[PDB]
Amino acid sequence: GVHLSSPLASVAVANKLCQSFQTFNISYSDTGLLGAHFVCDAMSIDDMVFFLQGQWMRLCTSATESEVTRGKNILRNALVSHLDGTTPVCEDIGRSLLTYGRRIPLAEWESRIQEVDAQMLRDICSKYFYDQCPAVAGYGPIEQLPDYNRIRSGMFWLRF
Amino acid sequence: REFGNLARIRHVISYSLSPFEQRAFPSYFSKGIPNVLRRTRERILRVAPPFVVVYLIYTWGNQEFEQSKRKNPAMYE
Repeated sequence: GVHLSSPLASVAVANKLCQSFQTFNISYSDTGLLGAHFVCDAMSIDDMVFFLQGQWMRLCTSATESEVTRGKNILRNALVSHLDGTTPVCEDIGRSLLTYGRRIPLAEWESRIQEVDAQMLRDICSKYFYDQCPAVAGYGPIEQLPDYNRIRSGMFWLRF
Repeated sequence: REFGNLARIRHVISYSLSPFEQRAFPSYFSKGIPNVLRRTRERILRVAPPFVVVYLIYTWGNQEFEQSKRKNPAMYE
């Protein structure tokens, strides 16, 4: 409901904007796609783009320690919940040896997570999000989906 | 009225790049000059004959006005 911690989903349930959204971080050998994907009605695409870009730049500029430690706890739970089970453990082992060349233990993952704090989060988010040219893929009734110029103009702020 | 319910478009795919990744003036002269020449050739025969007959009427009117202000040599006496 409206009591969700994440501001984007709270705004979505308050305004009945979207049917769904997700954040993804797909990685390949020294490259990747970091972003979001949402399913929404044709009359709310501009609002979801505006609110998602606002949340991205809020993390870029004024991300706070409370949501940083909330995201840290969510990431710890996500990593352990994924690595619970023989099939995902074997998948992690094979993928880790193919990509990293070694199997990173959960202790090392937790050490990196504890290394992440608010200033580091806003610095890395400003490096990878702020004033960057995005890739947009729209499918369906996407007439209200803004053009690339408006999407990029949302991908910066005039007040930092 | 607004975006979303303007038209009915199906099965149309649009491709665009970043302004920060593509050139602002991609072959500005080597393709701009033939395009301007083609547009001029396409729309030159609809404007130039009226403007030339304006020029002809202007010169004719000025000339015959000067000739009307000229003295007729019939009145020697």
